[PDB]
Amino acid sequence: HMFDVAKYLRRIGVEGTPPPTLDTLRHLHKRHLMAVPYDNSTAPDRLLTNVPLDLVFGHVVTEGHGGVCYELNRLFHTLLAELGYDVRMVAAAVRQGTFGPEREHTFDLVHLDGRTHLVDVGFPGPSYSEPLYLSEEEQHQYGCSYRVTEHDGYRVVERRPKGSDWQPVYRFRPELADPSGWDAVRGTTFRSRATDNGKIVLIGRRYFTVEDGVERTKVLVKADEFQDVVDLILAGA
Ligand SMILES: Cc1cc(N)cc(O)c1
Repeated sequence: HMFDVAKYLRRIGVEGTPPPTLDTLRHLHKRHLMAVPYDNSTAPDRLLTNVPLDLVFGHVVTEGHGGVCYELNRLFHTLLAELGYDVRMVAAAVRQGTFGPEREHTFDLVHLDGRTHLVDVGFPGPSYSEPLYLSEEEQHQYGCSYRVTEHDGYRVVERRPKGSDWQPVYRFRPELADPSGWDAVRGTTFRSRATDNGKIVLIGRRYFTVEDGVERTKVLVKADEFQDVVDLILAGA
């Protein structure tokens, strides 16, 4: 179907058309991550400007499936722009102990009332479920700590759950952000979604959960447990 803001808000469980404020941005970001799972399982059958936005919208919103970073963050960029925000696309290199290709991960920045926020509803692993300030200052979300440090002309998103040291998530160059950047974008299954107070992630057989900053992981053995976790992730919340 054709892109429709109202249909999209309904799909992620947001009522009405809330105003273009920081509180609205936080709510949209968290609802999107809870309702729209990351899922690369059929990413090959949809491969950036040469993929019409309506095809991705149809797959994710109209049909209710998940997607990957250059699908979910591309749709969310469009939604935020239609809702009145100053939104900019930026590419990142993912901590793979080394950082991978320099434009592997695509996400968004929003500039609002003199502050810049990171927006990412399309990263598979444990990462922030509400937008981060673009700041080295430490920020706290559901018991996890976050900061955006500066190292060697890169900003680096770092995360610290309970019982852990600081972990880099990905790194990016803020000055390469682009309001129109989506028009320029060039074997294991990853599936995840946010919960009310954390995130659940399945990579191959490896099941990861974080709740109030407390992490648990298990390599799944049984087929019925595997099926149950897939259903739990893909059902949304
Ligand atoms: C670690 C990872 C990051 C991204 N952006 C995509 C993937 O399939 C895996």
